[PDB]
This record gives sequence, structure tokens and C-alpha cells, in this order.
Amino acid sequence: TVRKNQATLTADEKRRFVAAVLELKRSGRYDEFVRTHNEFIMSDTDSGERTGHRSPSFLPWHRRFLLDFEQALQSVDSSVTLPYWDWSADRTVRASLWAPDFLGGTGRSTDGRVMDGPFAASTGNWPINVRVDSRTYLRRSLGGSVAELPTRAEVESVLAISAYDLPPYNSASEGFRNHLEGWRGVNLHNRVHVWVGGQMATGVSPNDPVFWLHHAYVDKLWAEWQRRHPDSAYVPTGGTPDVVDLNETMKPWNTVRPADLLDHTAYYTFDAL
Amino acid sequence: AAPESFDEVYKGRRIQGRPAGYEVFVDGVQLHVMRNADGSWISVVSHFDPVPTPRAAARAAVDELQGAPLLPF
Ligand SMILES: [O-][O-]
Ligand SMILES: [Cu+2]
Ligand SMILES: [Cu+2]
Ligand SMILES: [Cu+2]
Repeated sequence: TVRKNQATLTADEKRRFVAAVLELKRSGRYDEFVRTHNEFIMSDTDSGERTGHRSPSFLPWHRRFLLDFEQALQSVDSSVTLPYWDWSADRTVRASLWAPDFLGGTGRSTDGRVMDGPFAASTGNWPINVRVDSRTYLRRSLGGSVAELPTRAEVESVLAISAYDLPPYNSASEGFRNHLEGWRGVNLHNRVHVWVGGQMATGVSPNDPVFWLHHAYVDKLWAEWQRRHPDSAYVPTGGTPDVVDLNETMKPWNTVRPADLLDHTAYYTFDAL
Repeated sequence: AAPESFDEVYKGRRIQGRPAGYEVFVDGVQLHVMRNADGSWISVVSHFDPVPTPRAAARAAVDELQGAPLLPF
């Protein structure tokens, strides 16, 4: 299983990825990923139980959630793997990611509606069902709410941070995890959600297929951090109320721990690391 | 200490907030909101962009909705 930079996919690989995503949507399986994600967005709190977000398990949790989604895609087409979007490099609306043969572009100005690509509401193939905003079409406003995606220099400043995470292990933390997540500092992952806009700015952000490509690159940055800091590892390592310690199991699966997900090569490799 | 309650018409939508942590409504439909450890707020329709107060989160939700009804959670 090799996870490839989206920019490098062949036309055939793009076609197969899109078709597998559309089939998960048609069959009803896609929307339950969106629902699970929103449940954790709403339940993870700074002062209470926190598992998928704003906590050290943000990274292993999304790594397992993406593995569940990739496995679902492979159950439709076994050749498909999740690509990643390096938003530090492919940083404009003219990027091939946003072309009509891949994810389609930005939303029109009046209502945010995406008007092209395979996920445009006009196709009839991408109903927005799990939603809070009652509108049922994919929406985006690329670069609308924040002017720029993060740069390679900003990403490197975060990869340089030695500590994986720090008490109090929430949105107030110093350390790598919270700077990558983006609640403190120059802001990597949260800012990309804000930059895409539309459903990507919400708790139902997996409604946009770019969600998976964004998180596949956040996941790659975790792998890059590990190679820069082989001496540094996940924390905390036991006994922390409300936080998933290294060897504790994680909801919703309950059968996996951060420890089981630190080494991605158990599951996939990257085109380059 | 919880923020004060509020009630206003913002961009033609009635927004209300009240301590409960804290509940927000847009035309009577409850909107999930959350407080961050540094005292900023977010909502489920603007989760990744902290704003200073629950009223600011309600107003960001009305801006996001562009006139559309909110659905309950
Ligand atoms: O966090 O998506
Ligand atoms: Cu998430
Ligand atoms: Cu709640
Ligand atoms: Cu995310």
C-alpha cells in the first residue's frame, strides 16, 4: 500500500479513486464516517474526555480513522490507496487537485456551491446528508476565510519541535502535536480546514473528499517528525485522566492503542519520506 | 465563571446564548458550541476558527449559514 502525493497521480489513478469514493457514498457507507467524525468533534473537550482531537491521540486517532476509510475504498477497488495533499507545495486554487477531473474547484460566491468536478451537487452523485447547515450541496470558498495555506518554512518550524506533546495535553499545549493540529502557533492543520471553507470548516468536514487528503498529509508530517526525532515518542505514558495514554485503547474501536499506530509501515509506506 | 446570556437579531436571525456549559440557539435551533482552554469559543459549523465569545460563535454560525435553517444535532 503506497500513499502517493495527489499531484503525482496518473489520470487512471484519479479516476479509480473518485469512483471508489462515489461508490462508498452511493452505498451509504461514506456518511457514517462523517457521522463518527462529528460525534468526536462535538465530544472531545479541553477539560474532559478527549480522544480524536485537541489531545495527544489526535494523530493516532486520525491515522486509524484514515486506515478504516482506506480499507473501505480497497473493498470497492483494491488498487486504490489514499493520496495526500501537500498544501505547503500545492497552495493555490489553480492546483491540479482542484481541477474538474479530480476534486473540482472552489464554490461560487453567492452560496459557496461547488459547480464542477465529480462531487458537484449537480451531478446527483454527492448528496450532503450528515449536516448541521441544512443545505445539501458541497460548498467551498478556497482562500475565503484565511488568506494563505501554511508554507514549507512554517511546516519545518513545527517539525523541529522535540516534544511530542506536553501537559495539559489539550488545545493549550506547547509541543509538536498541538502546533501541527494548530490551536497554538503559526497553525497548520486547523488553518487548512478554514482555508477550504464550506463543510471543511465544520464538524462534518469529511463531507468534502479533500478531508482525507488533508489528513493523509498531516499523517505524513507525523511520520516526518518521527524521523527527525527518533529519540522522542508519544506522551503521556500512563495514568492520565481523560487522555489516551500510549498503551490505552481508543474509542470508538476500543481494540487499538496509540502504541499500535506509531509505526505506519505496518500498514502503508509513502512515495517518499 | 460562565459568560452572560444574550439575545439579539443578527443578520435577520434570532441568536440566543445562555449558561446551561453553555447553549446557543439560532432561530430556536440549538447549535453545538464549545469553549477552548484559552477562553475562545467555536461552534460545530465553524470548528477550527476560534472567536472570543459565544455571541461571536453564534454570529459566525449565522454568517456560515447564509440564511439557511440550522438542523439540530
Ligand atoms: O480534525 O478534522
Ligand atoms: Cu478529525
Ligand atoms: Cu456538547
Ligand atoms: Cu482535520
